[PDB]
Amino acid sequence: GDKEECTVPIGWSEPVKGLCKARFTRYYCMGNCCKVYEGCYTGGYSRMGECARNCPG
Repeated sequence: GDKEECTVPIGWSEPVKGLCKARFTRYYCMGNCCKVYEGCYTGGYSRMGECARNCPG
């Protein structure tokens, strides 16, 4: 098979935590791979299948 790498350094553009009393589940893209986030984020894609239709991975 054929795929590409997913370079995600410390200097990448990441989302911010909400520091609230709740823990939702959101999804974001990091260069070429989708990645789940948990902790009052509420931004980004709602599911992995909303991320993966727009990003290449």
